[PDB]
Amino acid sequence: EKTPIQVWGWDYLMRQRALKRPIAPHLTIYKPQMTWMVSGLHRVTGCAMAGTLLIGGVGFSVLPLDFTTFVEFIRGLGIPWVILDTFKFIIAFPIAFHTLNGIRFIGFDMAKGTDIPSIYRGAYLVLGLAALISLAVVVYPRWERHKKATLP
Amino acid sequence: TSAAVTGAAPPQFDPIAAEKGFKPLHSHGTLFKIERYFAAAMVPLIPAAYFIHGREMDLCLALALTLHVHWGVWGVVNDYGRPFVLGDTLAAAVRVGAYIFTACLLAGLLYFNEHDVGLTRAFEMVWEL
Amino acid sequence: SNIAQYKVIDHAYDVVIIGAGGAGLRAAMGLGEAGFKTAVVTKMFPTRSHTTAAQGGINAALGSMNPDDWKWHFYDTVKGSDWLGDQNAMHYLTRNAVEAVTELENFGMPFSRTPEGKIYQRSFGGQSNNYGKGGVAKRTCCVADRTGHSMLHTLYGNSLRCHCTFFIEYFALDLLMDKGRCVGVIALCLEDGTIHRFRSKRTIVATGGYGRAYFSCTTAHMNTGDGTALATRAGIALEDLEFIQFHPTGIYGVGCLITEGSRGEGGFLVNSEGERFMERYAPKAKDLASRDVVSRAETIEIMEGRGVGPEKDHIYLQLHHLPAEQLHQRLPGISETAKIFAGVDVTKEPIPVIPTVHYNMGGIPTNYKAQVIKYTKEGGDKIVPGLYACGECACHSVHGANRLGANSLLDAVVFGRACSINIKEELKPDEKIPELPEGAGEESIANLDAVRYANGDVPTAELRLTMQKTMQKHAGVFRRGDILAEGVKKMMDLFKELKRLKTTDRSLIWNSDLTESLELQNLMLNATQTIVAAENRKESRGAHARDDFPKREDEYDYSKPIEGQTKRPFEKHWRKHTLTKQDPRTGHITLDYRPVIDKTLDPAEVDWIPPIIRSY
Amino acid sequence: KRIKTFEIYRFNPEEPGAKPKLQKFDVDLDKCGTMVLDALIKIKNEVDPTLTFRRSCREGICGSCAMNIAGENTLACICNIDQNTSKTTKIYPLPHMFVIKDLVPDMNLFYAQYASIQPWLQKKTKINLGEKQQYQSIKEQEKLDGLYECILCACCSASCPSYWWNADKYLGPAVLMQAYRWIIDSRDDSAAERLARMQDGFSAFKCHTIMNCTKTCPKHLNPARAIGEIKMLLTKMKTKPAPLPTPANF
Ligand SMILES: Cc1cc2nc3c(=O)[nH]c(=O)nc-3n(C[C@H](O)[C@H](O)[C@H](O)COP(=O)(O)OP(=O)(O)OC[C@H]3O[C@@H](n4cnc5c(N)ncnc54)[C@H](O)[C@@H]3O)c2cc1C
Ligand code: HEM
Ligand SMILES: O=C(Nc1cccc(-c2ccccc2)c1)c1ccccc1C(F)(F)F
Ligand code: SF4
Ligand code: F3S
Ligand code: FES
Repeated sequence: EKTPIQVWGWDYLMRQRALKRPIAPHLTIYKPQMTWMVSGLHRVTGCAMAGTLLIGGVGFSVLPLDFTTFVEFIRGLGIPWVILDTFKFIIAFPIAFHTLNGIRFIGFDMAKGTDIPSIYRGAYLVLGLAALISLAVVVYPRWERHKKATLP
Repeated sequence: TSAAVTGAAPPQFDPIAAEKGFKPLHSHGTLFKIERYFAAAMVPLIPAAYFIHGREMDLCLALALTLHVHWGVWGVVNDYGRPFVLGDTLAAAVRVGAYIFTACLLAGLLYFNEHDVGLTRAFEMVWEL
Repeated sequence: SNIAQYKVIDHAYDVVIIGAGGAGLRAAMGLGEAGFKTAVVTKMFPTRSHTTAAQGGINAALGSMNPDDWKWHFYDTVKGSDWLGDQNAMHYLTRNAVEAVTELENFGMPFSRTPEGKIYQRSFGGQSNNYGKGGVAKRTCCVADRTGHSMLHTLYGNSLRCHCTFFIEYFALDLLMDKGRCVGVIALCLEDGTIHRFRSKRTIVATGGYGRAYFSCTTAHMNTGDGTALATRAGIALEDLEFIQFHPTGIYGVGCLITEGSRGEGGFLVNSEGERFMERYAPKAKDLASRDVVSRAETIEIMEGRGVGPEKDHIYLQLHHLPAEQLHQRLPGISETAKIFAGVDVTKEPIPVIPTVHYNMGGIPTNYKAQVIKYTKEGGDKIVPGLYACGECACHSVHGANRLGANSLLDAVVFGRACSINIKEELKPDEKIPELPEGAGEESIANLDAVRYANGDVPTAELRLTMQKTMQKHAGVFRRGDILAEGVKKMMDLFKELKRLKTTDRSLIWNSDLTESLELQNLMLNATQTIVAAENRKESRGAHARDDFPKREDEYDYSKPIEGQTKRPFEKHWRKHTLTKQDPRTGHITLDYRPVIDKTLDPAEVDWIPPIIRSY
Repeated sequence: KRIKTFEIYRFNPEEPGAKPKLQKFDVDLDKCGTMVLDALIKIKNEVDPTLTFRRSCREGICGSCAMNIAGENTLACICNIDQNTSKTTKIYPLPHMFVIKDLVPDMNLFYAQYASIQPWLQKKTKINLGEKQQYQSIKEQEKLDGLYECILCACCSASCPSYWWNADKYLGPAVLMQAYRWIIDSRDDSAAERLARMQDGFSAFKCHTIMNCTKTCPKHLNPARAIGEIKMLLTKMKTKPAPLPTPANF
């Protein structure tokens, strides 16, 4: 149940349709900027996790396969440690970035930090702390396993 | 020559003609508050679950994430599931499929925690690679 | 309409306004409020009209800064006109000034404020307290540096509340004339290429000026004098065209205006010597002298080799001696504009400025009630029934030979409202909406088609570019009888090249090639009349100076005491309105002259102000 | 001679079965003004008169000449041409709007929506229209700074993705910031009912704080903040102060 303008607004679309007027390009022409790439990312990550959780939760339930045989399987492939800690970085960074940038957006929702510098710092600080935290969570235990391997 | 039709006023919005019989929509305001508050309260939860694992955590993530991602995808569906490009009922199908996505997310999660390692234990094991 | 087919559409309104500037809207507001079925026809969205680009402000004796009397405003208004001003219309204006501007504030216009919480007023050119004897006045209400933007936006908003049905991006073509009566307008809707006739009881013309008749100006690209061209084609003589106002501080390279408000805050003009030279040309008022006095002052310093810059061919406006706080709070707009176009930090350098075309006190002659008129020697003032006009496009005449700063936005809101009031009361619900004569607008369409398809050998940009250049050279700040004579000659030749015109875009739908060519006919009408009217005025009054006729020619000589002389005949002196009448097809013009209404509206309320020497 | 090139989006709705196109144009930079509008005019006058675009004020105040230059939504008239003649500047119209011709977008929803916030002053106690000024302090009216200077150019509405996808329901940055300017106006008694027409989850809540609006605005204003501000009120995390009381000697 719409507002009167939202009704008017619909009928307007129908008119512009009827006249067969083109729609001026947008994604394909608009300059990449920190403002909307970050938002883009914030969504892309948020959704992919949900996606993973649905493809994950429903996937192992509807298959005879379980999680232990899956982890078992890929260790069996004997794949370099560097590549495997990259795949860990790619799992952490989504959760790290989305959560940090979540607070940022809760800021912007309350008018806090909406000037053009606060937008551009808030952006780098978040990509920073999120990449920092995702390396710190991948390389720390990998540096604490190269101690058991090689130390007394 | 000028042997022509009597034409009409162009389409044009009257914000006073609009104000007769219009009754305000139930306010979305209260809801927007709890969506965000809820997200704010999950800010400590993610780091909590880094340190503390096990079955009580697995359960509190699944409950929280579901309810958060329920409101997430509802907003993402309302953005890309537009009548002007899908037609009316296909767009409504996508709105319904949002509530399906929410209730299959949970079932699969609940399943995963009750008949498999759980969310935390699952992360442990890929970090043990 | 030979070489093509044209959809046409008929409407039926109580009154059709041609304009969505300050005047137009304010009129339309009045009319809808009073339950008329009003149409507003405008060639662009109303927010885009020139009013939006006004900076300085709007005059009213509010006494928000120091006690004021609307009669001192009335004084300055007439002095500024140089006694060409019809004092009745100046009376109406200044009297209703305080109400008009208060209405705006009540409409939600976000004015700048004082510590007491009232409307902030700034000093501005040409004005003074106690009938020229007091100091420098302070009655120029403003929204900082963006007073027109704010007034138009406010006006536009309030027009949506009062049920005017808007016909936007409709190019008005001609008035619909039924043997001396105005029954409507014919227009080309740009969106869909159709042609629209509007039938109406009244018609208000509110179409702004013709600054694009010159190579340099402060005006918008749309300022092409379509309304005066509308009236010319409808067989109505225009008035006072030869008074083109040159604003002193337009930016040098570009034209963009720097407000007079920049001088009203404290800024001043400076030559190559570093002299604040206005103290020579006007010891009392200095840089706040009337615009024409200042513009000439600048134009001399240039001619006498004290111009500033590489060519020594412009002047500096100095603002960096003021506080930075005050430059942000009072002049944020031009602070920015100077930055963008001149590459100047106004807090650290001067802005290069030069006298620039700006306003047209000429226009469609009316009465004090805003009813468009005709004039013959014998019959006199003869109104044109159904027709009204207001704003830059009109000649009430409240500015005579020199516009007072901050008096156009007033003229627009006062006489805009005056059209609505003066129609609510002569139009009564008995009178039904006129029917159109057969063949109505047929020739407008014939012209349209001829221009649209035309294949001459001179393109529509080139013919314009010289019309503008001819005007800058021959009809500028200082004029001489031989230069003007050659001007008229060269100009009358360009009126013939209009048959050899070349257009390319053949479309009906949003053809900005075709519409800029209708503008060029409309300019040529206005331009040719401006230069002949000027070439014939052998005096020097207000914003019109002849080198070869440097004195002001009035009935008496007002430099000596009065009693003792004999009043010169009307044919000998020049205190009178020039009336150009042009034949649209042949381009031939004829002249005639109209007496200045010296009486006020109400002798009781205020006495008329007899002419004196005009020195600031 | 420095010959700069422009790829300009073109479309004509009279050619049957028409399609949008890019057209290259070469322009001598030393025969031409500094700003991008100067080039469009030059090209229209000397090369292709069909080339259709809006303009009026030359000083960046009207908002007629809004378009997408070099990726960003800005006004052409205060847009300095990139003199690096190796690259080519791309000029499309305001994104995602139905086009009428070339660089001219049908701006009619944008206007209708501006009408729908009711952009005018509303009073509970019928005022006598010409009689006296309404009190407002400096501080009260400086709330209006950053807000009343909107020229209605639509750069920002046309840069917001949400508004691309949902122009019909979401009012968008420019109309919303204007909505807020009639809400924090101390002189406006209708703060209450104004928020009632953006209660729904689409009118104002479809702002997903992307921040494209504040970034692109050629007048250096900020809608993203005004929108953020509009929510609280909607949430009730905030309310509008009552007017400062008008002194009795006024
Ligand atoms: C840069 C600048 C600054 C100024 N500053 C001030 C100031 O501080 N104070 C002051 O008092 N005055 C100022 N003026 C003068 C004043 O702003 C204008 O003279 C006044 O705004 C004119 O109002 P108007 O409604 O008559 O015409 P405009 O406001 O010029 O509007 C003209 C309207 O007529 C319409 N129109 C034109 N031709 C056609 C056609 N063929 N068909 C349909 N519609 C048409 C246009 O579309 C537009 O809607 C300034 C002028 C300029 C140029
Ligand atoms: C831990 C703290 C978290 C916070 C503070 C948070 C905050 C937010 C916020 C504010 C939004 C809405 C932004 C917008 O409207 O554009 C959002 C959207 C979303 N979040 Fe979260 N989130 C968190 C964790 C998660 C997690 C763990 C998931 C896991 C799947 C997730 C999935 C989503 C999804 C799918 C959206 C979709 C809506 C959109 O992108 O616009 N979020 N989040
Ligand atoms: O659509 C969104 N980003 C999007 C989606 C698709 C393309 C582009 C895009 C691409 C290029 C330039 C500009 C925008 C941007 C988006 C992202 C986060 C929150 C809300 C939204 C939206 F409201 F639905 F618009
Ligand atoms: S906000 Fe900036 S961009 Fe959006 S309209 Fe007002 S001015 Fe144009
Ligand atoms: S670009 Fe778009 S969604 Fe909100 S904050 Fe800015 S409007
Ligand atoms: S035409 Fe006024 S914004 Fe450039």
